Amino acid sequence: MTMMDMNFKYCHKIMKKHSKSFSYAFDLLPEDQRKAVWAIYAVCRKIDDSIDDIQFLNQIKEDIQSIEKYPYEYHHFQSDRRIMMALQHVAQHKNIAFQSFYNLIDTVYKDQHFTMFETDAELFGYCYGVAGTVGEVLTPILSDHETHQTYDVARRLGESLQLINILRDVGEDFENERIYFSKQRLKQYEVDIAEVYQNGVNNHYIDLWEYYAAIAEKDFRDVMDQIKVFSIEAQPIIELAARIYIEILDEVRQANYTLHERVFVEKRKKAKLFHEINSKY
Ligand SMILES: CC(C)=CCC/C(C)=C\CNCCN[C@H]1[C@@H]2C[C@H]3C[C@@H](C2)C[C@@H]1C3
Ligand SMILES: [Mg+2]
Repeated sequence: MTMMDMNFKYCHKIMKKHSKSFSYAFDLLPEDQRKAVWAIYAVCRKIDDSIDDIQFLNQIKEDIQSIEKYPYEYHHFQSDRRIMMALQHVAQHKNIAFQSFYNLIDTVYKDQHFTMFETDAELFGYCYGVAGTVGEVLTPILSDHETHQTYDVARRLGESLQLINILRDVGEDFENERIYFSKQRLKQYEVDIAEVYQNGVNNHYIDLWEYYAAIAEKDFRDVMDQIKVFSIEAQPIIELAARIYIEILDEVRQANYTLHERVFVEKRKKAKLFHEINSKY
């Protein structure tokens, strides 16, 4: 094991720790591609966590800026050195959309003084900053020749996964004093998340939840229809990652939309999905 390997293996640990699903899918990529993904994932995970004040965040940001400006110089990274070395090594061979990390970093900064979304258009803006940006950074890894269509599809996939994540985590987020459903849509469907956390699901809530789930499902179908924008090796894997995340919607439904635990797709169910897709390819 060279030193860079240990850097990547650390990246890998972070990704697996955070997301059993994406790990399960993206570890199936060829070596070169999966290691790039681990590294991009780890950076983004670290940015997601950096607050816990903004000092570590500013350090990650400066690290990323050094890499962009001086891809081939040795840096003394201020933040997490194993992660940034791996990102640097990625950027020496692929085209990183640096503005997409900055967009993510700005969104994390802002989430500091979070106030509920007035409308869905703000909510979908947040899904872009926290996740669409991530799909954009991955685009060169996952496709042979990047065009605007490839970015578009990857950005939609990211935003959709983010919205599914929001749908899974309503109760956990409410505990951490966050609600991501828009005020407009909460008022329209007659829902009060505090009330629902207290007394359980009713029909208004289910209707509201299902309004957003149908958006997530439509976007997912639109992505699957355009899956050819990606490299042949990544196609089945992106289809796996998406199907696994999507299934989360059916898990929520089966737990009657509970606000009191995180539902999950069993590892054994992941393997079933892989089989179904492996055999279409
Ligand atoms: C797999 C494609 C195309 C995009 C990624 C999908 C996606 C960013 C999130 C969905 N699951 C929650 C992850 N939210 C993201 C933010 C917080 C963690 C660190 C960064 C920023 C990456 C993700 C985890
Ligand atoms: Mg966040």
